[PDB]
Formats: sequence, structure tokens, C-alpha cells
Amino acid sequence: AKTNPSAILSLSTVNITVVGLGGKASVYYNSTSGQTVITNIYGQTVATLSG
Amino acid sequence: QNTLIYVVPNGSFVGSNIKLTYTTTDYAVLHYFYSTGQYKVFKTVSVPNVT
Amino acid sequence: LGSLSSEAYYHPVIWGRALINTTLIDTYASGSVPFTFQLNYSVPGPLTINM
Repeated sequence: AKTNPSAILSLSTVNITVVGLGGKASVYYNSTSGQTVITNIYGQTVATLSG
Repeated sequence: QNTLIYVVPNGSFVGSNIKLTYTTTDYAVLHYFYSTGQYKVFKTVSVPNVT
Repeated sequence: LGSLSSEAYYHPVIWGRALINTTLIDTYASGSVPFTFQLNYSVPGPLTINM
């Protein structure tokens, strides 16, 4: 990113926004743990699913 | 020799497509600019949806 | 590329099997002119050898 403009670019899927009336939740493949981090409206990582 | 025709069904004439990937003829395009995701190069033929 | 700002304005390059076109200047022959090539390669960076 910081060099070349864009090409096929990859992401830590560090979030997926799911806002509602109150708070938010997210189901986000965090490519810096290497696993599916799933968070909730309580705030916390509730599951963490390998690979 | 330098012509082509693509044929498709009577309904899937829209959403008909063709994928071109021009392929390297030098090994060493791979090196350190494989991470560009244009080592081998990527384009397509398409028919737009119109109303 | 985006790796090279303004210091680059001097560089001859080729890569691998991809073609460098050459200028084999020659005047001193008759009929078919055969040519042999010698290339001389060398490797930037320290060289430890495993044997």
C-alpha cells in the first residue's frame, strides 16, 4: 500500500461492521492471529477458531 | 488464426464471460514482485447487464 | 512499481529468460555470419559456498 498504489490487495479482515440500535457485533478473520476472531456486543472475543 | 467466436445458450448470453490469463514466458518474473498479484496477468471478456 | 522515486534515471536491466536485444555490431564477414556468445555473470551479495 505505502509503495505501489493498489493491485490485488489483501486484508486482515479485522472487522465486519454490524451496528444496530445499540452497540455492534463483528465476525472478523484476523490475519494477524491466523484465526477467526468473533466478538460480540458484550465486547469480548467469544470464539477463536483455528486456521 | 486471429479470430475467435464464443457461443453460449439462448438465455446465458448475458453473464457470458471468458477469462484471459496471459502466462509468463520468463521463470524469473516471479522473484519479489509475485506479491503484486500481476506476476502472471489477469483480465476477462464480459457482456454487461442492460435493462 | 513505486519503489523508485528519483534516483532512477540510469539503470539497464533485464530479467531471466526474458529477452535482452543485443547489438552485435559486426562488418568483417561474408556469406552466412555465425556468432557465438560469451556471458559473464556474477552475484551481488556475500558468497559462502556449500560443498
